[PDB]
Amino acid sequence: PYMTREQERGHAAVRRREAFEAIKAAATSKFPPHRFIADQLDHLNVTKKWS
Amino acid sequence: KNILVRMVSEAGTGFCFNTKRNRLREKLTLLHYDPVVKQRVLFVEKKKIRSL
Amino acid sequence: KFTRSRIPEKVFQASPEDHEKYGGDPQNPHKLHIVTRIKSTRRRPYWEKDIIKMLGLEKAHTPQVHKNIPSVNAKLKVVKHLIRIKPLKLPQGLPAEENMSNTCLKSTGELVVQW
Amino acid sequence: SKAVTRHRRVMHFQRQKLMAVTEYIPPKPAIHPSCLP
Amino acid sequence: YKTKPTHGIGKYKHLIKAEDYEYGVLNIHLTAYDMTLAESYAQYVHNLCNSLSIKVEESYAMPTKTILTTHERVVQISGLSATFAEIFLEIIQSSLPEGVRLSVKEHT
Amino acid sequence: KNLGGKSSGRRQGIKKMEGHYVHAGNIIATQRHFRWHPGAHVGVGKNKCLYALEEGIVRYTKEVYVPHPRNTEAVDLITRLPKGAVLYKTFVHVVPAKPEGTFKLVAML
Amino acid sequence: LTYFSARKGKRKTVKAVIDRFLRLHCGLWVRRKAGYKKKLWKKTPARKKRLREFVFCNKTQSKLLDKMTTSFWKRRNWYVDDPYQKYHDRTNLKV
Amino acid sequence: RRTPPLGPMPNSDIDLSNLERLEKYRSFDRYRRRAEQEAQAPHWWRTYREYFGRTQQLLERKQAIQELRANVEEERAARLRTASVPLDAVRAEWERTCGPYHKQRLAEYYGLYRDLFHGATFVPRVPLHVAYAVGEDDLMPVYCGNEVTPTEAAQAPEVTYEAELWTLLLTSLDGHLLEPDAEYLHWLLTNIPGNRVAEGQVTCPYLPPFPARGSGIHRLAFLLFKQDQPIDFSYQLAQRTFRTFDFYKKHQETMTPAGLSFFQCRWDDSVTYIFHQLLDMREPVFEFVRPPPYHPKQKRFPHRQPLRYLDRYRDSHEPTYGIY
RNA sequence: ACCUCGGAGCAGAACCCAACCUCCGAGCAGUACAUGCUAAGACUUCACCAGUCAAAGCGAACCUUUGAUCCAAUAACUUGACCAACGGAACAAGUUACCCUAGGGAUAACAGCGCAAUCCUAUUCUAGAGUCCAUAUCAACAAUAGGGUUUACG
RNA sequence: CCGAGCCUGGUGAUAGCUGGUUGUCCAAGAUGAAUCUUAGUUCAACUUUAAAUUUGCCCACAGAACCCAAAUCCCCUUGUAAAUUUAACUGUUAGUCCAAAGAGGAACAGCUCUUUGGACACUAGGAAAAAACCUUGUAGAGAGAGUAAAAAAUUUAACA
RNA sequence: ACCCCUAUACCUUCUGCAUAAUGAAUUAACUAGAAAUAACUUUGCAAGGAGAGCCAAAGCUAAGACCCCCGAAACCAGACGA
Ligand SMILES: [Mg+2]
Ligand SMILES: [Mg+2]
Ligand SMILES: [Mg+2]
Ligand SMILES: [Mg+2]
Ligand SMILES: [Mg+2]
Ligand SMILES: [Mg+2]
Ligand SMILES: [Mg+2]
Ligand SMILES: [Mg+2]
Ligand SMILES: [Mg+2]
Ligand SMILES: [Mg+2]
Ligand SMILES: [Mg+2]
Ligand SMILES: [Mg+2]
Ligand SMILES: [Mg+2]
Ligand SMILES: [Zn+2]
Repeated sequence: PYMTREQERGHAAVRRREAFEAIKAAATSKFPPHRFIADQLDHLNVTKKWS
Repeated sequence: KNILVRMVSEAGTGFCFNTKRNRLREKLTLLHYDPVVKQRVLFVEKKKIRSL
Repeated sequence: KFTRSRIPEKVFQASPEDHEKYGGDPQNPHKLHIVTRIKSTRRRPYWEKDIIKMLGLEKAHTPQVHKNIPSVNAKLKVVKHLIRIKPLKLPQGLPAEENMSNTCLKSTGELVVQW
Repeated sequence: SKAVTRHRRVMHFQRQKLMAVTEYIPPKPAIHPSCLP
Repeated sequence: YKTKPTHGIGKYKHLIKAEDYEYGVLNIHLTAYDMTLAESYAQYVHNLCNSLSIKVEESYAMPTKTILTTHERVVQISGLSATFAEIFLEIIQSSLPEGVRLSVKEHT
Repeated sequence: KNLGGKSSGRRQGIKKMEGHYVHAGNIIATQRHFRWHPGAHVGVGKNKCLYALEEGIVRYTKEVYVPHPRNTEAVDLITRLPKGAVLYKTFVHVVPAKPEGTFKLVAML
Repeated sequence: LTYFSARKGKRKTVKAVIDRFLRLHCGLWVRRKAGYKKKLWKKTPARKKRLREFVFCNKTQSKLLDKMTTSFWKRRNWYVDDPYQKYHDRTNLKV
Repeated sequence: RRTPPLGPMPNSDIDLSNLERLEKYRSFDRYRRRAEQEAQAPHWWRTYREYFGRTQQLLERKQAIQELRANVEEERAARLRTASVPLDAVRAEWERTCGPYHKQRLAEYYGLYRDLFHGATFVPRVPLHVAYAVGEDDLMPVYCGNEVTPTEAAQAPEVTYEAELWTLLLTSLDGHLLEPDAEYLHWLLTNIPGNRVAEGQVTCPYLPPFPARGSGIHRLAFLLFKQDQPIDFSYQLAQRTFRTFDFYKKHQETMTPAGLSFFQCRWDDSVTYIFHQLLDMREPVFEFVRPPPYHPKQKRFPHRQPLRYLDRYRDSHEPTYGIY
């Protein structure tokens, strides 16, 4: 082994904590997507023709 | 065997509690705490509730 | 019953003959393992399956770099019969930001910064 | 079948391979001593 | 716990025993006209035994027999050395107060 | 001819291993007979279950066992030991965590 | 139970539930412990105290009772001196 | 598997097959003594402590013992269990002989050394005496760990000690109101000529004890230092605050502690008088506040819990009506 | 014969673990009559029901197993009957080859298939018989193989 | 077509029993308690979806009993990204063989039970054919390449 | 085209079926998932909602999504039959 158990204790704590912060952020950012008037109105184009 | 009996307060209160005494034993008179009076009082056996 | 196996510590105490055979110096030991999965986790206990998933060795014959530290070594000891471990050798040191995109892991276990 | 049987129980093929691989290998005492002086 | 170095730190039954020429079981019979003298000599001999580290099992008495009465006492002894037995019985011989009957009879 | 014996297990044993944080009143271990003895800030119920009397960390130790003198059988057992022998037992302690209160400024009279 | 009554076409209430359980508006069901009036002479004081208590129901038990009662029993009741008025609502409940 | 013991297992030395020939604990008290001895002894396993931790004079003494033995009246009194002892004489003799050691024990127990000198200890060689004159007829003494009210400590005390200069200091180890570690001095006499104290240099004038109300019990220390040669030194809390540690660091070369005497002071109306009249500030009142009771995280369905479960988590006891 | 509960082993060391499995025990008594009331926090027989432990506080003083609901009785407090098929139909047995229906190879008999206890065969050993004589012949206690012809078992 | 006729009606009787249950495509998805109950059901466990926020698994040291083994439990780190909770909910839930520790049987059974683990009820390669042994998995096209498991071995009696 | 190589029909019921278990000659046509409680999603309005009643401590109103077919031996009523 390169490090002893006591030397390795805590050497990755910061990175592990940031990774779990990212996981928590992704988990808690779940929320319905936006709705746009453009999407609703674009459906009128189904009857677009040539005059 | 033993019988369940109703010890009734001799303090005049309607308070009664059930004890167990041998059938062959004499009728029971026992000091017991009366909540209404808030004091230890005599209770006398009135009637046999059941046989257990 | 079948259970987890406790490997006696004497198994992981290299001898001078092993040092000569494999070419590793106990002083200044290598920093990083290259671990490849060369054996299926099927027909192996769920705990070995879980260890493999933790180490990220789901794909066989795909080298993965790990720290040569006691905890990683404990997991590797659990699943040592499914993996090939070789030290990661750095003839030119670890890659610099300039040549981070020009590295290649040679089959000998050397990460060369030229490719 | 029980672990102990009156007959020799059939080994798992893996155990059989293990036994074959770990069979005893005698040393070769150099050139055949009888043929040697 | 079994796998810990402190396994069995609390065991005691091995420390409790519940159950070179040397004598057998020795019975000292003391028949005496005096309850007081018999009891005093029994105490003295028991004290000598437990001071000299002699395994004493029982100090009972036989029932009284009338034909006046003579009170009887028993002392049980086990474990003597060569010179130790000599000193033990010579001390008993020399320390007999007045008109008492000793014995070195055996069991049964 | 063999009847009975269908009783289920009592699910006894340690409920809080060493180092576990324990609030007051938590049961630490349930035992049929005294496998573990109550240590500091650990009480005993009617049925010889160990519960935490304070909020803290559970520790297991080995300590010399001196029974209550009124425990006649234990006293006799001790009476039969040799001079050097000392009985030992496993004890469970709760190392209290918080202080039992602090003085606060309430009014600046 | 009856999902569609033969006279109204409505869902019916299992009155055995109404005779036994109290519903707190928030969704909790309260009940008495079984045997709380039986052979008290042979029960220890602690057991009697446990039996004399009003007790909440499981999530699945509550769901069953909700199914077995109709929406009338699940309304706000503003009784004069209801002993359970304070218990009808939950406070400081995180998830 | 079995890990071997990390040291001598108990009851191993005497483990012999000659149990019958081994002497046993005939008594409970001897076993208790042995058990206490083993408990005190260090061990390699986890233990409760880990977590919860001249010749002419002798000849004179022998002769005095023989004389007391010779006195037959003494034997009669002893065997009639009527004899007694002179308490004052015993107190004086103990003070002279080994009182300093006991006073050092008391100081260590009370934590003066760890809080005044950061663990550096000493011995109160000089049998110091302090007493606060109560009224005119009497004066309440200040032993090592006494209990004296601030009313009785209102005025400066009379100090007596058989010795020959001296610097006397009074500190309140725990009366500080802002910084936990600092402490307030009440009076400091310096360059005391021999025994007389009225001739001491009064560097900081006298203050009475002022332990805030409901702030517990404060320990007040009288320190007395032997002084080789005088040194010039240097109603406001900011200037009464300091640390005896660095103070005595600044003077340890020519000063050495030789006497101690401390006492416990509670609240008293004289404390109100002190806080208002001369300290000229509002008196602080402290209350011992325990932490709020622990309750497990509230569940949506408190299965099998009594009706009181909801009360455990409600904060206002008065009925609420929401939107209505 | 059993049906509920409990103790020990199987199940050695947290918990948990069956059986027509190997053994044992219980349907309460003795005690007192705070053996009261309340209440943090916990355990839990793998659900629920039920069952446990318990600080603090108040009040006297200075304890060690069996069963629900409804229903009844009592002014009430409380109490009862069985529910031992012991999670308990409030109250119901024999019989059917005269039988019927729905199914089941998840379940019997013949048969097939496993197995070889039993059975049969062959060797090894000589105890031994064979007038003596082991082995011309036969054969005990056993051992080792083989067969799948019986009786069984699945 | 009589151990109780036939027809109509109640009647679409009832059936925990058998059979059947019709477009395409993708994804997640597998072995206790009570019960007139073991051909069923309810609860649990598992499973699916959606939601909340925050630790979850692995895990060394320390720790877990006297009486009279393999391992397990517990968790700092670390490898990791999952766990818990909330809402809603069906269906599976009295399995098979293999290795191992046992029990019963006969140290029989492709035998019957409990436990740990694996595989099968899912792809492919191999062991002759082949649910359960070994290799191996995450999906398509290729007239490229390196591999995995993977083939039985044995011939033997003179005598001074 | 065959010859070569690979390849043990389908459904259902089962731990497991090429199975020498069930069903099916074949074509055409017909022949089997009906709904609440509570949720969730999307609107409306919002301490109020709803076109009386009802609900409401962000609720209420509306909509959307979700619960099969065939088969006994029987029982009874009333007729019809020597
Ligand atoms: Mg058992
Ligand atoms: Mg439970
Ligand atoms: Mg029954
Ligand atoms: Mg039953
Ligand atoms: Mg006819
Ligand atoms: Mg039908
Ligand atoms: Mg899939
Ligand atoms: Mg029943
Ligand atoms: Mg059924
Ligand atoms: Mg077919
Ligand atoms: Mg069929
Ligand atoms: Mg057909
Ligand atoms: Mg006619
Ligand atoms: Zn040669």
